[PDB]
Amino acid sequence: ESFAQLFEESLKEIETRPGSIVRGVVVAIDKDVVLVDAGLKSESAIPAEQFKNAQGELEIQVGDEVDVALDAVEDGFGETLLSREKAKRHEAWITLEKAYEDAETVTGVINGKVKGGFTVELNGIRAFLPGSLVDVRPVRDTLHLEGKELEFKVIKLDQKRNNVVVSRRAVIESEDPWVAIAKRYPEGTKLTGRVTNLTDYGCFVEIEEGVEGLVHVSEMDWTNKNIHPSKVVNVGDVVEVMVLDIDEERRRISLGLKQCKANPWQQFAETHNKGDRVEGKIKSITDFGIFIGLDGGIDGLVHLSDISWNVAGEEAVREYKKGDEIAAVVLQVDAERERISLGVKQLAEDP
Amino acid sequence: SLSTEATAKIVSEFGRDANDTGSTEVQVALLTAQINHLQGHFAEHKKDHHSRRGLLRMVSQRRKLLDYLKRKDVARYTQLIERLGLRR
Amino acid sequence: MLKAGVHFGHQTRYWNPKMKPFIFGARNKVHIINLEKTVPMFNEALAELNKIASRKGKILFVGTKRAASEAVKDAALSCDQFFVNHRWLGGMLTNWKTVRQSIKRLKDLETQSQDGTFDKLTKKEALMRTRELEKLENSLGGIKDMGGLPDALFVIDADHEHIAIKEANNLGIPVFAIVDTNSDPDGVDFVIPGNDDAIRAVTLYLGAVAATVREGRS
RNA sequence: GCGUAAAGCGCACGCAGGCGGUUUGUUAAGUCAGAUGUGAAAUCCCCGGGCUCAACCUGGGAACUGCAUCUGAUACUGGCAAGCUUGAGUCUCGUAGAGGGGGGUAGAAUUCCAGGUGUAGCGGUGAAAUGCGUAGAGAUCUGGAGGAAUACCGGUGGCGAAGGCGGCCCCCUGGACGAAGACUGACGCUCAGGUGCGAAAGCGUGGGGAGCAAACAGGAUUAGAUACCCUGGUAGUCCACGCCGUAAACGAUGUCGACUUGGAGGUUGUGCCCUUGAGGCGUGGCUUCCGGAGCUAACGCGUUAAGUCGACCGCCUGGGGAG
RNA sequence: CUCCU
Repeated sequence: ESFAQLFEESLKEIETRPGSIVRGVVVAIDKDVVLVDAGLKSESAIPAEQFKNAQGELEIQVGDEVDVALDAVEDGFGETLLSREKAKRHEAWITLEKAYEDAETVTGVINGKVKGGFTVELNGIRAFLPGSLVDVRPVRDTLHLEGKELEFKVIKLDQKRNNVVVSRRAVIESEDPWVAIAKRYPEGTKLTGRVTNLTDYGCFVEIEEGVEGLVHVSEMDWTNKNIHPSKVVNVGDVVEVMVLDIDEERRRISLGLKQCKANPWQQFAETHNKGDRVEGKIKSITDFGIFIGLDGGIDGLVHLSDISWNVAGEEAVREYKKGDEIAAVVLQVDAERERISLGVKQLAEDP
Repeated sequence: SLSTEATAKIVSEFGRDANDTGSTEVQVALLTAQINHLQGHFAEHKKDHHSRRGLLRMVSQRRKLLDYLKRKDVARYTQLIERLGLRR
Repeated sequence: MLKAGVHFGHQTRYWNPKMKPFIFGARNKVHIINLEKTVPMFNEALAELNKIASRKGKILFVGTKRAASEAVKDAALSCDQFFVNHRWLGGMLTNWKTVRQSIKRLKDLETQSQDGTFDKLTKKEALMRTRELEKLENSLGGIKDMGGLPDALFVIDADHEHIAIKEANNLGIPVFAIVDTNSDPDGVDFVIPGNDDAIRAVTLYLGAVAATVREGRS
């Protein structure tokens, strides 16, 4: 009657829009899809990756209750935005309590600064803070035992864009984005940003209080063109990214992501690039002037036809080595620019 | 363009009061004061066709109001065209 | 009453304007189906189901929806009724004259492959004739034991299986569907304004229909 | 019948003409009803009769769709009188806008001229040549002159009846829109003839002439090339005053008014509330797209209709000859 | 060439 009308305003009263009221009971689990029912229209297609805690395995069976989020309705069929963000609000509440407490005490362990402030991780999540926040004074946790246990004492938070730098060790001690866009600027300030949508040319990681970043396709990895960003990173995930460029007009901060496994390649050039170190490597495709061993984490094109034996020109590597086989090959040159290591195979015992 | 003191002067001069602003003698008097004002603007400038179309518009508006007033009350029609000064 | 499943209302803005009798625009720009009018229509549907199933008639259950897939098989094999849940073939009812011998291929092929030449020719031939059986099995499995034209069609989404409705309106089958807010209640005889995309709802509506069928068979 | 088949004036104003919101009273002109006179006879039609039947002749009627007069009816239309406010119009506040006319000014660039540095090419093409350059070109710098158009903003954005209107500032000036009231009281819509405005080209008079560019010259291309391409280059493009009065003047859709499911946007006002946050709910105007019924020969149109209707106007009647 | 939902 008005039973139903009253019933409706009752059910309005006993739900809210965000991920606040822990209501969805997990009513089917299957890898790789969780699904709940928080009194909304449909049932969420939950990833498994919003629900495994800190070492990789699941924590919640049938009947268990986490709130999710809302304010977005119907993309065709379905209901939600993920409950993991839910969690962010809880983290915010604890941070507020510390600010509110006047302080927040947990554990903060910060080994190093991607962009000038040690990284602090609380429970599952890891956050990035400005450089001062990690240490109370000039103590520096580089001399501390690695990934040490303290808490976090807050140094600085940016209040809009979420960057929090927190205080390790020293227990005793106790319009809007675009005018002053010089904070994360200077050349390479690393950031932790969640990606939003990957537009087949891009990835759109954008976190720092109402901005837009791209990390488009050219860097992303250490392969250029065949990459397809959906395969290589994620959807909705907080990553390694830094600015590389901010354009004042046109409002296009052009971030990057290759500032990572670039270092691995450098190590390969070095690590085994000290002089003439020997390597056990597997060939992948012999292209009539070489053999292309490509073991050791993405180091590209290698041994030329000129060595291969103690005969120069007549050899044709398909006749002499193999397809897909691990061999003797030592380094002989790493060229830092133009990304050419040039291994060899004549360094053996025939003469 | 026919400032507010001029319009209040003509409303109070031809109407009943400062509220009877939409009667026929008042509307004819405001259109006539406007036309006789714009004759100085079309004395020079000679080529403002987009404004002269507004002039011809309020000329025909004045003529249809005078045709209504001549049809209803010939007494105030003669008092208005003789008080105001028109008819070729 | 939102009894046990949550069947309150739907999508946002692309409502079919023929369903102006069932709307309440909520604060989140989402429609609320009039739940105090849903229940008389649902009872007017079940009062027909007891009649035509106590006729000893055949109900055909239709819903794919990627989520109401198993609720139709589970909630329809509990009765003595028949279902189509994976893929709706174009012309299973009005071209049933040629769907018939495809059913003969299914029954006449699992007859050969439960005991007969399911190993006697080639491992590749088992990989062909078996794959044929798993292709026809979740395409004709629920309609396999029917052997006739159905007397009713219970559609769970008019907007998703609108060609099954027009299909069984070329011929004289009384269809009835639970419609969404964006669905079209034109071919549907006994319209049920409610939730098409909730697993709770396709448990509730289809479960009460399942009670009216087997409880209705006297 | 008139978006594309033939057919909506290029767009307006506007006299005669046509049409007209709503209430009351009067009139009875239109309108309706009856009656009388008349509407010749023959002919058509009906029911009969006579020629042996029929054709034919003929009795009686009906009809002669009308006109005039008298008597009434007064719902509608019209005439007259008195109103009413919804249609229309006026006033008080603002609001946005490449709306128009006149005047002034700014920066970049192109061209030329004078000077400096400097020397062997420049320019152009699909390739080339004609052309310019050792008389110092092209480039680079400084200065000056003159003309024209206003990058970015620039927005299936804005304004205008249409044509159309883009730097910035001033002066004179038209229209639209909305909120709250007041005022007049049908003053309205359309409009043959008429009058006005009307891109570009062109014509006349007088200026001005950077860049571009018909004609024209030359080089190519080609079988030919009165062309496309290149190098030059005069009318014209610009201004002031007159004329011309046409355009694929196009939404190929006359104007005005009413009604009839939705969605996504743009732009421009405004009201309320927690402006407490770029917030939420409504409300007017103009406009873009997609689609519903309905319509259409289909394509498509689809609340800004090509849907349902009403008022007035223009136009079409096979193709060519022929606008 | 790379600024979307």
